[PDB]
Amino acid sequence: MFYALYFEIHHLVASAALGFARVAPIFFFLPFLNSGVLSGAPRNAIIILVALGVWPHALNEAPPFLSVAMIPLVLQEAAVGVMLGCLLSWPFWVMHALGCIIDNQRGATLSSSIDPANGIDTSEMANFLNMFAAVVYLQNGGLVTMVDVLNKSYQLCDPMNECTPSLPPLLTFINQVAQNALVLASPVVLVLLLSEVFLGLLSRFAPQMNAFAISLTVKSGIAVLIMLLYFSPVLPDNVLRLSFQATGLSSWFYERG
Amino acid sequence: DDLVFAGNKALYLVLILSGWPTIVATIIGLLVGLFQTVTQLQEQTLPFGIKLLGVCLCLFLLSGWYGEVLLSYGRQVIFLALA
Amino acid sequence: DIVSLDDRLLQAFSGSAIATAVDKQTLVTDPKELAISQEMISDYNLYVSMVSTLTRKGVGAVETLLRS
Amino acid sequence: LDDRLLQAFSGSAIATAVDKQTITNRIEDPNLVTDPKELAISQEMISDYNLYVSMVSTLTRKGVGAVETLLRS
Amino acid sequence: LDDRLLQAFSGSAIATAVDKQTITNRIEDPNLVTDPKELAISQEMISDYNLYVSMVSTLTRKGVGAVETLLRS
Amino acid sequence: LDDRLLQAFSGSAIATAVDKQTITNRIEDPNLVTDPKELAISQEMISDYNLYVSMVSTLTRKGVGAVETLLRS
Amino acid sequence: LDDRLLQAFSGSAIATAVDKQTITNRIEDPNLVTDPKELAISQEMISDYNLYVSMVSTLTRKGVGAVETLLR
Amino acid sequence: SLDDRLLQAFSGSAIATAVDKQTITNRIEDPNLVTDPKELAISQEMISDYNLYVSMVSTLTRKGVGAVETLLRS
Amino acid sequence: GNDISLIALLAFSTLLPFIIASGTCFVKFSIVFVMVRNALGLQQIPSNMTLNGVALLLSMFVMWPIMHDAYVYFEDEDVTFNDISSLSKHVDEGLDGYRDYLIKYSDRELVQFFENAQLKPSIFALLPAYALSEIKSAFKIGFYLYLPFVVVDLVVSSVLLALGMMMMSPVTISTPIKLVLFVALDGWTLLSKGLILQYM
Amino acid sequence: GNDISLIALLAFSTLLPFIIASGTCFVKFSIVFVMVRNALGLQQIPSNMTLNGVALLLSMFVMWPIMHDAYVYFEDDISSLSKHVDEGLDGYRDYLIKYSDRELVQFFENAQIEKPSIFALLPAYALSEIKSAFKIGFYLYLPFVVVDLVVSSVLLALGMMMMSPVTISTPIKLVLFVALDGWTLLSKGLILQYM
Amino acid sequence: GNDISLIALLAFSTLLPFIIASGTCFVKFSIVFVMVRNALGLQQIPSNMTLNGVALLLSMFVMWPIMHDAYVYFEFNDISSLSKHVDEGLDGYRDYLIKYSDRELVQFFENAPSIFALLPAYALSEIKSAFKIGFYLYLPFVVVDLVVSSVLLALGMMMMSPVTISTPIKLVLFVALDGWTLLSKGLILQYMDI
Amino acid sequence: GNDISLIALLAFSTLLPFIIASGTCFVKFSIVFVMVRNALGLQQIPSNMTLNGVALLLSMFVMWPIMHDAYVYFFNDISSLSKHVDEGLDGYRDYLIKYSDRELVQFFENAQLKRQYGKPSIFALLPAYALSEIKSAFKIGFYLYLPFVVVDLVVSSVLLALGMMMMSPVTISTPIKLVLFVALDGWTLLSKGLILQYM
Amino acid sequence: NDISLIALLAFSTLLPFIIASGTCFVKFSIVFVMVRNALGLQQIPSNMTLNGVALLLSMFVMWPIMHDAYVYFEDEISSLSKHVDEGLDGYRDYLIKYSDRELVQFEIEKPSIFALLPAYALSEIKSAFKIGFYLYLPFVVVDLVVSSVLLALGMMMMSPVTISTPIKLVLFVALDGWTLLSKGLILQYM
Repeated sequence: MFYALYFEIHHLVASAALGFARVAPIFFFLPFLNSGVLSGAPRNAIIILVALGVWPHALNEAPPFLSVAMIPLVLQEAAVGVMLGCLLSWPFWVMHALGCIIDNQRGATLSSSIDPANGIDTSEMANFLNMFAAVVYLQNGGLVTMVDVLNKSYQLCDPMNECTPSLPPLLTFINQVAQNALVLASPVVLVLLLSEVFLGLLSRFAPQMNAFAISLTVKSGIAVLIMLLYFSPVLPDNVLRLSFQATGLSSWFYERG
Repeated sequence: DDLVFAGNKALYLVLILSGWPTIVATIIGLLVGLFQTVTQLQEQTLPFGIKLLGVCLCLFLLSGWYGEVLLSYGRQVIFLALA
Repeated sequence: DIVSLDDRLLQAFSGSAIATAVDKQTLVTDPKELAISQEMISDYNLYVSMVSTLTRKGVGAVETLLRS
Repeated sequence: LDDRLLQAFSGSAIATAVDKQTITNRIEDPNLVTDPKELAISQEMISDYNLYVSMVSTLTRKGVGAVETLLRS
Repeated sequence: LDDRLLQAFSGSAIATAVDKQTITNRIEDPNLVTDPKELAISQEMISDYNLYVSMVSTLTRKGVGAVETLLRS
Repeated sequence: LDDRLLQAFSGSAIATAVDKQTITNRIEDPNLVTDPKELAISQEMISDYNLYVSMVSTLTRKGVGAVETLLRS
Repeated sequence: LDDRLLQAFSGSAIATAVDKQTITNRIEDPNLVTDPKELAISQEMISDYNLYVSMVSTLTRKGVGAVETLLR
Repeated sequence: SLDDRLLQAFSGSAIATAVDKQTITNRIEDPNLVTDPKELAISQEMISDYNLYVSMVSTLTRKGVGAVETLLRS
Repeated sequence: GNDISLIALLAFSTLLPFIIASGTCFVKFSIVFVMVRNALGLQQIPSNMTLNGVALLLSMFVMWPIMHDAYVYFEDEDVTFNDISSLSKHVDEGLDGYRDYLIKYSDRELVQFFENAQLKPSIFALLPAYALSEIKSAFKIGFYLYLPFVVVDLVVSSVLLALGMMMMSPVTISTPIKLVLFVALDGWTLLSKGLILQYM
Repeated sequence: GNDISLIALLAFSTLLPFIIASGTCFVKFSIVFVMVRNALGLQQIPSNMTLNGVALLLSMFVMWPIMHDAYVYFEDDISSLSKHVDEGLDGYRDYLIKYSDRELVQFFENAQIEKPSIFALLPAYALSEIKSAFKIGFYLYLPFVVVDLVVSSVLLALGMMMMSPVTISTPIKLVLFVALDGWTLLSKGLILQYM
Repeated sequence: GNDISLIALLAFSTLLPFIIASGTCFVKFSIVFVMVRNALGLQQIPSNMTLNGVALLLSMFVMWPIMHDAYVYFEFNDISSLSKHVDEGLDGYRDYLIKYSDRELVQFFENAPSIFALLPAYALSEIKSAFKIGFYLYLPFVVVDLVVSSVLLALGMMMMSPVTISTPIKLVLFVALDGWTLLSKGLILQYMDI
Repeated sequence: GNDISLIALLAFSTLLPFIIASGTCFVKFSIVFVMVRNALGLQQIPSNMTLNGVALLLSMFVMWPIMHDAYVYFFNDISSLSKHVDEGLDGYRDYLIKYSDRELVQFFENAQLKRQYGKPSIFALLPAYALSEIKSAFKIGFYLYLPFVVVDLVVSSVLLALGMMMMSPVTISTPIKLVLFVALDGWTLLSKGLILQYM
Repeated sequence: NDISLIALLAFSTLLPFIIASGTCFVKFSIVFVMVRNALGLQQIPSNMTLNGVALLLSMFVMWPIMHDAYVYFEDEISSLSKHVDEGLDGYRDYLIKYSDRELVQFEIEKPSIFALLPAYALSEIKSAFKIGFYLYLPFVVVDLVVSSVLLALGMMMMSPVTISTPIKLVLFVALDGWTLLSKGLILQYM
């Protein structure tokens, strides 16, 4: 069969297409893969190398979706990629928002947010802690886990079984991210309120002593001293507690939806 | 490891360099507040005028040392990244 | 009537037919079968060329709605 | 496995070289050039070499042209 | 508007279906393939079909082109 | 690097210039133009030159094309 | 100016249509397509038409592209 | 200098090409030149050399403006 | 296949991000979230990428069944046509799947006015007649969620004046209380359920 | 068709997004919606894709009668063609004259009964529509500036001089505008100017 | 018609959008309109699609007389005569650049008049003038921002931000002056010499 | 050489620039320079046409020994030819394996065996390399960012000391970043350090 | 010569990337953008203008090198190599004036051009940041002065950029920064 090899190349590029639909939404969400870091001639090749690595079937034979209407199929795959994108970023999104709380409680967000920004345009603590949490996750070899959930997703779920997110857990997602960040930051907020109350009552005893500025000068020290004392114990949370794992695919997703 | 160590020092340096200017700014604030309660005057430009001199002055005297701290840390981290 | 106008007016590629062709495959045969191969050679080169684009459009449309 | 490309290419290359030389040797014999029977058999031999090499050339040009526009963006 | 756009789509979707078939039936029927007058006329129909579809493609791309820069700015 | 490239360039430039002239001189000598024995070589010499320059100007374009594609975009 | 644009366009369109027709009439007349000297005149007319319309298309489109560029 | 190199190059080359085709047209309109191998042999050389000259100058001018688009549009 | 049936595929996927921005419920969900964030004081918490993400996913549940139904309708091979007008009406019969959804939420008096201005129902009148109602519905639904946070600010500010503690700034104190009160009560779940239930 | 007729049609269909952004009412429609958002003080809601989406639709209802009436005319010596072409624009030229400032037209006509010229009308129209949008926006701010000052009087009457009001007037600004059915009034009214 | 004359005619049509960006007054008009937007404190409206459009149309009136004088002219058979003939055409434009550029810059560029020396000297001359106009446009509004702030401190409103109420005042003032009618006129009068 | 050697050489030259982008150090160098630009905040300048310029030049010194060794390197049976050609590529496999993280190669090998049945080849070896250089490139980016964070947080704190809560630090901290970079050896430190990892 | 023609065509095609690194255009294009940023302008002037003017100036200083190579017979075995290299000298002599020996290694000497190009590029970029740093100082003081005056008046919630922008413009057109910068840069090479 002379033409046989000619067709076995077109089946690769057609399967390779549907990999891009689910992996590219992931490369957008992670802080080390987004176009701000990786762009240009490598971006479009590297993504396609990953798509072919995790693909679950024999790569030389005909693609099973050939008979299905593409547009309803494409818009389904992109949502599954966007869903996984949120789950993998969770450890970073927690550490980032943790920063934004500290910058407000310490320093400034403009009282009326007419500017609206204050601090740096992504206030510098929330950009610093975001970067820091990412570098440690790679060093623990987490990168191998990110690729692992992709291959499994293709085995528990595949496009011709119309995989679909579970609605019941998706409705709770936003509280989990908020709750995780709120608890971790708590040790640094409470002392700030207590210190403002300490000065507040003093302006009963020395009334024209200015309440505001003497607290505003001070807070930017108390926030840093107390963070340094807890900088070490924050690392263990990123590695084990918040990292997503392939075991979760059993409950977040269900097929034939 | 070489990451948590390098990360700790970044927060440590902030407290060190900004410490003296924030401290001196704090003390000067309280003094004007105490002097006001001693009398019936009430003015808000007074604390700013007194603090402005102190904040600029301490930085000026310290400017020579800041470069020593930063130029050593910059070389230290570059070696870890490429060693 | 001029021609049998029917639902064949409402699709771009006849995927059910093309699938029928690619199961026919497990030297040349000339010129009769060499002519028929011209269809199956081209129809598959064009189908792939569309699929490569609809995904780029569809991903990019998701990214447009998230940027804002 | 994509190492199949090495097997297909290696087989075709050798098979081609043999036919190029055979056509040449069929012209160096004093009677493979001068007997109608042996001339007519060289015409069937020389047609096929032309069509085969051109088919591979044009099919491979398309196949690469598919991978080009997949990756480029 | 829409009731007018539906009319434009359907009118063209049918004219191309009929025109494309007319070319095919002129090329399989022998008395129409081998006569210079009928060859001369088929040369016209082929080119006119090619131009018509090329023009619709261009003008449609421009329609969904002007919408891009105005909406997305 | 570069000094090694200058050598590869210089060699090819001269080797071509000698071949161009070597062919021309076979058309002026009357014992070569009018003898089939000497003509049969000229047809090969004139063919081998064509293929060499045609190949060298194709690959070197594709090399250049691979630099633009990394840098331009 | 719009007053001049209508003039520049109008002259262009009419002058071109007249030329297209002239060639067609030279092909149907049997005394011309059969005469070698009349063919030589026709060959020039065919070429001249091609090069004129091509120049208008190019220069017009580069004039539009200069406007597009400055607005984005 | 630099401002005048374009006038010298443009003007100097225009006169050299204009006269060359003119000396070709009239070479194909002389009973002695169109019907003699010694005259046809030279005309085969002449007509090709003109063809290459315009092709090179045209190409390089386009690359000149192409670099100016590249460095300015990007 | 049919070339004009091909051009429509490429045009549609080029317009898709602008259609979702008006002719889809994505408009209402995303808006309500940004206003609730805005009222909580802290800004970019959750990050914008959270909000526009969930709103995009939750909306697909409502629209994706409609899209799927539109294509499956055209796939029936048993239909036949005999005239240009017969085709136009057959195509229109497909869009009724989507039209019926827009007709539910769009207000009658807007559509009727545009259907008259259109001269000298139609979807081009139902797109702008729908977009304006989904916007408006969000400013109502949100206004009721500002009431409790206003109460919290007034209470603490009054408490501060009972302690006789002048020119403290009543924002450091109240910002964290709003989050704890809202986050400890899983507000984001109750909010998300209340949205889907209107359309599901 | 005709060879030189294609070139004219293709160039025009390229420049559509600029002509609509400068010479058509889309200029007026697009601004007014953004001023309403800022009068309320909203930063991101609704998205620019939403508002620009509407201005581009409402404008089509107004302009379509012009393009349809124009197409039928073109479907239906040098001196004859130019005069024939101009009558097709008269349907459009009239529209610009109705709104464009009467004196600017003369001022630009002198820089280039006389029937006005489109090249004089375009800049006179663009600048005249902008002014009308800024004018409308001004009226839309006054009802909220009263709200903002009134709230401050309450906080000061309770002495809460560092209870910055903006949290309290933001929801009032919304109740007022939806109780005014603003989005409906603006959409009905803004179109009636062109009927 | 000649091939080399045509090549030079095609190439100039490639470089048009650059010469009009540096060598023509379009730079003053584009800058001035964006500064107006910034003075009002508006951030997306009107679009750069509109401002870059209107500024382009107005600038067309000023340049058209210069291009037509080259249009009505051929823009003869010897290098010296051909140079003089071609050079004499550009001279209609040389008289423009030299009227709006500073002698001291050209002189420095003449030593590394020539056209290449005139182009960069002209660009810097138009740009600095634009900032000289913009400065004057801020003065009538900045006084408004200070006046609003000044009165609120009399009321004791320590921290009612101004912008919620000062922004409309800026609009009425600009509209009451008919600003666009004054600016668009004065800009052309600098060049049309009417 | 044969007729089929042209199309194999020609076909390779068509796909050449995609390999250089995905299986060569040029991917590492590209990210490092963009990471610096972000730390300074100068996302307009320098142009990518500049940074991508220096990066391809430096990569030349590293890869050249592998290409020269190959063309100088370049039969009775298919087994003789096929196994001879493969022996040429082995000169390149050694490079990828030396720089790819061991854990990833082992993962992509496993993933390939499961589909087929239920030393690494180029197909499975190539993606492991790209991910590995990116990971390491991101680590380098961090240490270069780390010294400038101090300047931002310190300048921001000092402004609040005076109560200038309305001032925007970026306008002030930008020159401080440049001063530090100029006082260090800057790009000369990185370019040397990067090459020494492969030389 | 045919092979000499390929080396001429491939040169013209790679020409725009060389200017982007191996020529002084690199230094000139950055400095002007930093000026705009220091003034606080973000939309105007468009990059189309600055990248235009910056390129013109960079040719005046480069023209003497092009002409010498053009009038020299650069090209149409060992004698041929020495003939070509003797032409490239006109550019090697230029780069070595700016490339630092400590990096070119990665006074009579003959270093390869492939080593000077990357060494040269980084050297000009480092020099660009130096000029940018200095130009920020005269305006940064302006922003701080206005802020301090407002706080004397207690207007702690007015954003000073509403009023600092015109002052920055006035001071720049008082020095004619464009003349000093464009004048001085030429003198650094001539």
